[PDB]
Amino acid sequence: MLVVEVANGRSLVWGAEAVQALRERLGVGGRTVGALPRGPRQNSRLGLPLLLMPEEARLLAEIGAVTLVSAPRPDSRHHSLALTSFKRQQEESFQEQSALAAEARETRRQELLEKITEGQAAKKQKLEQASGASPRSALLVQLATARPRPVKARPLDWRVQSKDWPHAGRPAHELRYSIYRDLWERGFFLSAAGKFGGDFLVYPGDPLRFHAHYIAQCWAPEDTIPLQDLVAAGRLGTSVRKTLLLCSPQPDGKVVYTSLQWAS
Amino acid sequence: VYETYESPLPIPFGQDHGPLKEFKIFRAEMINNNVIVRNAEDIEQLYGKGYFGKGILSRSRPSFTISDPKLVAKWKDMKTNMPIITSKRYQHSVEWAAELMRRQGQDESTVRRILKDYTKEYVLVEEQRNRLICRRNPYRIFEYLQLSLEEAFFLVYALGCLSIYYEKEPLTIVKLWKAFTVVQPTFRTTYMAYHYFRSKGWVPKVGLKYGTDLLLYRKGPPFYHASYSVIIELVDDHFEGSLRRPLSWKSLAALSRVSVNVSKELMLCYLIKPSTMTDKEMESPECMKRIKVQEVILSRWVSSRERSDQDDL
Amino acid sequence: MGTHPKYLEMMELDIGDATQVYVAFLVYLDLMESKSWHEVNCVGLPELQLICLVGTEIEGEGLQTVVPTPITASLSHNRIREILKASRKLQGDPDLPMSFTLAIVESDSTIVYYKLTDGFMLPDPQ
Amino acid sequence: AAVEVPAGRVLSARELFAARSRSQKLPQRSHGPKDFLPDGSAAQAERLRRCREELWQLLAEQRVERLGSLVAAEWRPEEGFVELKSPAGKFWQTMGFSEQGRQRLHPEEALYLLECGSIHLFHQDLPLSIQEAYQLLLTDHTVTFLQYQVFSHLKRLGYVVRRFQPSSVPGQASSPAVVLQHISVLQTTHLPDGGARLLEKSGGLEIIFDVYQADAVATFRKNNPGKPYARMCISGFDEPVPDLCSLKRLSYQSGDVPLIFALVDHGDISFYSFRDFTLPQDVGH
Amino acid sequence: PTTKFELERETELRFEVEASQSVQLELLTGMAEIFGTELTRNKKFTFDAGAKVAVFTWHGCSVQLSGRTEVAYVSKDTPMLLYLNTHTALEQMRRQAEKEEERGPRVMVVGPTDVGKSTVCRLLLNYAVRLGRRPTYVELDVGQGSVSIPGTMGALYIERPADVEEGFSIQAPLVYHFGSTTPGTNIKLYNKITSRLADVFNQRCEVNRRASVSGCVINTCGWVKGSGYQALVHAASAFEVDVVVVLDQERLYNELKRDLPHFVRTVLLPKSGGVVERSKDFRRECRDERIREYFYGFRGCFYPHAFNVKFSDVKIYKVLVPVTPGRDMVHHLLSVSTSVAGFIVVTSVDLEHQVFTVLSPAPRPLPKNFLLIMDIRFM
RNA sequence: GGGCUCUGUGGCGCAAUGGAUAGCGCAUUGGACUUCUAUAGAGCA
RNA sequence: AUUCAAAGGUUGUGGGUUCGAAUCCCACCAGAGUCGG
Ligand SMILES: [Mg+2]
Ligand SMILES: [Mg+2]
Ligand SMILES: [Mg+2]
Ligand SMILES: [Mg+2]
Ligand SMILES: [Mg+2]
Ligand SMILES: [Mg+2]
Repeated sequence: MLVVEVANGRSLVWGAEAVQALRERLGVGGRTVGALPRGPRQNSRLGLPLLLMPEEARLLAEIGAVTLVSAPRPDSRHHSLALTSFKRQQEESFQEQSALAAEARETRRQELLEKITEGQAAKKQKLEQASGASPRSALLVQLATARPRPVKARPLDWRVQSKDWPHAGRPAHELRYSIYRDLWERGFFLSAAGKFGGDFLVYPGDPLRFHAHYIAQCWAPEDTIPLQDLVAAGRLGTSVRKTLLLCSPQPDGKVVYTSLQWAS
Repeated sequence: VYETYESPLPIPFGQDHGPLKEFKIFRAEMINNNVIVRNAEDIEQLYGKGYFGKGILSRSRPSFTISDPKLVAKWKDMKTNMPIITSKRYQHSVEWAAELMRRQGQDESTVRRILKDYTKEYVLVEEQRNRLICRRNPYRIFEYLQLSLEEAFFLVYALGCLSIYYEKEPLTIVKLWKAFTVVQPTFRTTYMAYHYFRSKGWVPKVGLKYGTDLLLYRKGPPFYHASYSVIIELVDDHFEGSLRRPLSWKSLAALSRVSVNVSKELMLCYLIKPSTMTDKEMESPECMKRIKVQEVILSRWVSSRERSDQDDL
Repeated sequence: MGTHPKYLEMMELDIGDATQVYVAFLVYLDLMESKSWHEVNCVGLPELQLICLVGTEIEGEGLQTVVPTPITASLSHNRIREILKASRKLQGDPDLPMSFTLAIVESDSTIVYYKLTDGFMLPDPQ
Repeated sequence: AAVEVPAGRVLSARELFAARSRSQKLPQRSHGPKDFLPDGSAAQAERLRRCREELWQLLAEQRVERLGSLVAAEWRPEEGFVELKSPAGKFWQTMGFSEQGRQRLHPEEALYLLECGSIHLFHQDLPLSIQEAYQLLLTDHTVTFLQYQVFSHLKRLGYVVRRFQPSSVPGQASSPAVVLQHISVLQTTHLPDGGARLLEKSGGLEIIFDVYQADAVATFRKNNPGKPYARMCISGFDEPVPDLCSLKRLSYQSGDVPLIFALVDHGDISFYSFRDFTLPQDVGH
Repeated sequence: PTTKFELERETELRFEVEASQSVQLELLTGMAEIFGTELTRNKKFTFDAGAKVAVFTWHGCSVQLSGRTEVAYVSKDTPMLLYLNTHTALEQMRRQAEKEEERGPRVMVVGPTDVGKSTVCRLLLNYAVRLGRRPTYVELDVGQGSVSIPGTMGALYIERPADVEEGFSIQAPLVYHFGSTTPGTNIKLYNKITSRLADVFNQRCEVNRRASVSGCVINTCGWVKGSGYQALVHAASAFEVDVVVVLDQERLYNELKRDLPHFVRTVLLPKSGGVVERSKDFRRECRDERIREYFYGFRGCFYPHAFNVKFSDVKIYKVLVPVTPGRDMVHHLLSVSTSVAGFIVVTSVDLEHQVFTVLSPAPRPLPKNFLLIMDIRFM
């Protein structure tokens, strides 16, 4: 089963199989915020870790797919064996690269040996005609993305406000979690919409291949909506070909929805 | 009602200055919290000059022909004037004319004969062939120019060329201020921004279609298109104060996006009023003379386009 | 024009506003002359104190509902739901999902038309 | 109880060599135009399959560097910085500070250089992965997560990001007499006009970084940098927009350098810029 | 050269002067008329270059001419009696003015260049004062103004008929400022000038019923294209229009009874044969000559003063901004504003002394520091 | 002025290598937008 | 409401090792930091 690391109230995923499981099984996509190991001078594509919203992590803990732990701290009693293990591993992984290095080098030489011999003979025969006319830094090391040692963490309680879960009880979290869970149960894909002036973006499928269909705005069933805001949001939705949704959780448990579109 | 060299008098109707060329005070009536002018001279002067107000039927100007645009090419072969109407629209005007007929007590069998004599200041109905015959006027539909509140106040207060009537008794910019403030509870900030902008030579219009407060045209809708889209706010000179609409970073992102799509600029205006001011000193218009204005322009810094601000051809 | 039959008939409906009645008159004038609708009428909902126009864009199709609102006002999703239920009660047919048209009218008689439905509508596949 | 978190994938020699001979071209995100309606049988399904199998290959990629291209560093948490154990490289022309005879890095510079792969961070004689570094360096004492996000976002485009040390610095009157815009009885203010008495509310938003463009990278003088291109405040997207008093305070603190607001929305960076404006009275026709 | 002309009844003697010449005529036998003024017995009077003399005769006469003449001959092509007809018809108006407590007729001589505006104005004024009347003469043609220097508007109280060569004696002659040769440069000036002098003589005729009864005579511009006709109707409906007479282009008749009130009697006339062509050079030197007959007087009877005027003494407004003193002010004009007291001409400039020397019809001090300078120069 | 360390690759920020094919991003130029707002302009799942 | 393609080179200059140099070595220009005078 999966495990998400909640530090200071933010949820990160550090493995590559947990992201695949999340997206291909539970319909949760997250957001990659790291850097790429092969593209580290660009903002187009990014890599691990994957950042989860608090609502996604709460939903995943509740349906029983992940386990929110608190980020561990080094124990300081497991340090000496750690040191000796690292030293042995470094030494053996260094002195075992030399072997396949030597083999690969002999192979990259015997592949174009004929060219070497031809060039050498040309060199020395033109030298003859002229005569008649006169370790470290090569040892490879890996920079790990996720911690390489098994540790023990203590499970976090998401239904009680704490230090590394400041979310429980806040009203905005309850509202947005109500709407997130309702939309996710209906089979939709979901993302964040800050640049579109809303709360969520709602897709009919994996956002890798589909354009979103809705921009969702979480509202309290008694809060007043300013008209100008409705007009600006409807115009923006018309400009990008997206309906404007209005979601509100009713006291009886069920959420109510309302579409907004420009007419004539 | 003064701030001008011509007639700086609140509500004297006995015009007397002396050395002047020719000023003709305009007229307007306040019907259920809306100022309207019903005279052709008044309409044409207010709209050809500064582009004041909006036509109550058309979109841009009071130019709603009750003729039909599609059938202008129908019989342009003939020599006649503007009125050419299909039959069923005049039939509907006859419906809501028999409305008036029954509402004034005349029974049906005499209504039919009286209007049959009126279907023998007037119109021309049209009708195998389709011909036309002169008819009598079914219902009056004469145009009215509908002026915004800030517009009408800038006209009466800041220029003096307009007089408003509420039950045939003219008003004053003391009780005009009071009435406009009590019907639209946010008249003061909007009129202060309107006064500030139209005093720089710009032309302010309402920005309802975009979600903002105003739009600024360089010299008018027909000459130029709007450049700036303005939102108005009021605060104290220690920056205490409530807000008309609270701005998140989702309202501003949406407003900025929809302004970039329509090639405009998102200006946020602030009106700063002193802390020594009281809610009865700001019950007079002349409080304007001690309030300050501040514009800011909100933009969208794009990270990848501004990493070399020297490259340009 | 204040003597227009529809203005006085709107006065008749015991609603209790000068803003709402004049804005309703303005939207009626915008529909019945500019947009060329047919058979537009005016019904009052005293449950919500709303003067609402019920019309037919072109003769042969179903009825539509238009609630003329000014910009000064503001709504909550609960009142939106109240008006959706009122509209459904009004035009009658429970087949199509509840929906109405909100006509936001400015001070100088500038109108913007939005359409509120109950459920999920797709952006533009019609 | 206590759950035991599994951890890590160790690249073998044969796969370290394979990761050395890596390409440089990124895969295309979507293979052509995205769809609009999910109703389909086998084209959409196979297209999604391929668009996914390419994602699980990118994210399962580890950094592999040589032991000589790597500067060796150490993390001093009590003093609060990173100490290099070797001479720095080309990054030392825009990043770091030399004190007491040794070269040192702030925590966010160290984390960004660990992510790029230019240094090799240690802590208590043991090297740190990127998870452990994220957990150690990104506290509330050193630097927060949003500030590091903005810092790295900018630094991956080419900019010079330094820490902001407060010690851094017509109408119808058809009268042919027009002058008559004397109607102006509404005085215009400015942003720094009265910010030296507003600083008494020294709380709320704060300037965090100075930003120099990428044209300033080849001739940058760390000791005498000059006047920056921008200053940066870093907030969140769910947070209150700054007021007029806070805008005046920040616009007086900054000076005559422009000031930018960076908002992070669940991992997405966006930049806005408030600027005082003076409408041109000129409209003369 | 002595020439004998016999001008029998209903005949026009056409003669005008060669350049730099002298002409001497005297009514030897009988009576004769000069533009409405009956010339006295055997009076030897002189005629200077460029001056036009189309003398029609009522009773015929025997005329002596000693000197050279550009054109000089007898003509039976004469419409001048139609002249009288207009007058004689409007002669009714004359006494009918004081019949029913009404005020007299005022009449326009409207038409383009080369029509005889001032010819009919001549005869109408002279015959007015012949029948005991005392007419108001308003001249507006700033191109060749004779009420003052051209580039101004003027008004004359006709005490007695004009003399043979010089004319009606200027006693309190109304002058007002225009500044330029052509109203095409600024119409607002002509507009408020028309209204100004119209209401001015409104007051004068209501306080001096003399001209109220005796009516008025006007001279307007010869403009027929552009805002000329618009200002023509402006002036007519401002000048209490009674009768308007068109000068031999009936296009004026068509549009003139198309844009006046029905009350206005529009009467057309073909001009006399005595209307001679006068191109640019003519009114050029006749404008400079009107400046000369303002400042130096006919035959040199005006002796003006030539000396300094302080910049600390006078302020000028240029038709609205006062003009900073610059050496562009040489040989322009200056109007002393009270109405207008008089006019003066500039000769030289003093910078560090800050005084410019002027030539003056009256001595120091000038009755006002109110001055308005010219657009045209004369030296 | 002298010593020591580091750096120099496409307009800019940068990869690569026992030492065996000089390519990534931004900017630029072009297309399609099942795009939108209207010859444009704007495009940030 | 996005998505795709093309073009773009004095690898600071010279020399050396090498069959083969952006890559390894030396010298010389240009720049940054530090020690210090
Ligand atoms: Mg290089
Ligand atoms: Mg280069
Ligand atoms: Mg470079
Ligand atoms: Mg190579
Ligand atoms: Mg795009
Ligand atoms: Mg070299």
